[PDB]
Parts: sequence; C-alpha cells; structure tokens
Amino acid sequence: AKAIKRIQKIEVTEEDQRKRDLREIEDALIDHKEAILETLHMLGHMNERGVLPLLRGLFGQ
Amino acid sequence: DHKPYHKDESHPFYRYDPDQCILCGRCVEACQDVQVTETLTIDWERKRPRVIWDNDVPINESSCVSCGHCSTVCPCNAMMEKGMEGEAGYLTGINNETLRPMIEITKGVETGYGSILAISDMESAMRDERIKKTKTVCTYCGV
Ligand code: SF4
Ligand code: SF4
Repeated sequence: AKAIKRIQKIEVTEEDQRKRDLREIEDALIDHKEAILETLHMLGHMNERGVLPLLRGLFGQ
Repeated sequence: DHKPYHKDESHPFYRYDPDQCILCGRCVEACQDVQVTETLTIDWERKRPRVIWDNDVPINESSCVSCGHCSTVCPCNAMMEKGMEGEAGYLTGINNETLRPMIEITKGVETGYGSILAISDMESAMRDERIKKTKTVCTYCGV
C-alpha cells in the first residue's frame, strides 16, 4: 500500500471504439423511432405523388 | 375551339383525339398509300372535318389492321398509342378532372407562348431521366 502515481490506459481498440460510436447513433435512432417512421411514410408519399422523381429529373437533367 | 366529336379509345392500342386533330392527313396518306390498308379517310364535307374510320365507324369495329402507322406519322398527340397516356411526363399522371381546370387557369394567366413553352421544354428535358429508348430488331417475322 505504498505511494504510486503511474496510470495505465485501457486498450480501446479501433473496432471497439467504432462499435461504441455506432451504438450512439443506434440509440438516437431508437429514441426518435416515432419520427423516423413518420418521415419515411411522408417520403414514400412524396415518391407516390411524383414529387421525388420530379426532383430527380430536375437534378439529373 | 373544341371539335364536336368524342375520343375513340375503342382500339386497345391507340386513341384518336379529335380536339387535337389538325387535319394534316399524314395518317390518311399513310394508311392508304404506305400501309395500303385504306381504313383512314377525312370527311371534308362535314362542318368540322375529322379523321374517320371506314364510314365513321368506331376503330374496334372498323377494318383496322392495327399496324400503328397512323400514330407513327401523326405530328401531335391526336393519333397516339395508348401506352403513353398519363405515363410520359411528371405532370401527366394528374387526373383529367383536375388537369383540365389546371389548363384553363394557365391559359387565362399566360402572356405569350414563348415563356410557357420554355417551361414545357424544361419538363421535356427532365423526361430524359426516366424514359429510355433502345434500338431493337423485331422477334416476330423475318422482315
Ligand atoms: S395525323 Fe393525327 S393530327 Fe394529323 S390529321 Fe391525322 S389524326 Fe389529325
Ligand atoms: S394501324 Fe389501323 S389506323 Fe393505323 S394505318 Fe394501320 S389500319 Fe390504318
């Protein structure tokens, strides 16, 4: 039980840190699942009413 | 001025819009001298001359060989293959019940053809995105 000050950092690997950062996005996806599905429905309706293809044609040409 | 005749969708492959017919007779010259079937004629004796089939008989009931020359040689949408109706553009999908007032409102407001025609050319240009034209050789007869 002597006096020590050195610290040894844990090995958070490249893929380990990545999987934590991705889980961060995956959590906010769950937190906003309600709005995500709502937006997807709205977007499906925009394609349904030619709004999306109309814009695609506009930029493509 | 609207022509006092009805559109003939009787044929399963092409239609005839009399209100859009310009009596150019390109279809008539094709059916008689090119296809040489002699179904297509124009009754000039009428108040509003129109493209007739046999003795103004509906296309399905008439002696129509269904070659499709009339639609190939027509310069506008008067003789058109039914496979394009409400399918070619982006604004073409709109139901005629709402598209007809859409047109009347446009005519009332527009100034010159030059401006609105330019807008139409933009939809026409956007059409390249969705429509593809590919050359092929027919897999029917040895012609
Ligand atoms: S080719 Fe078409 S637009 Fe021209 S006269 Fe015949 S039906 Fe009318
Ligand atoms: S498809 Fe019918 S209307 Fe056209 S040229 Fe042939 S017979 Fe005449």
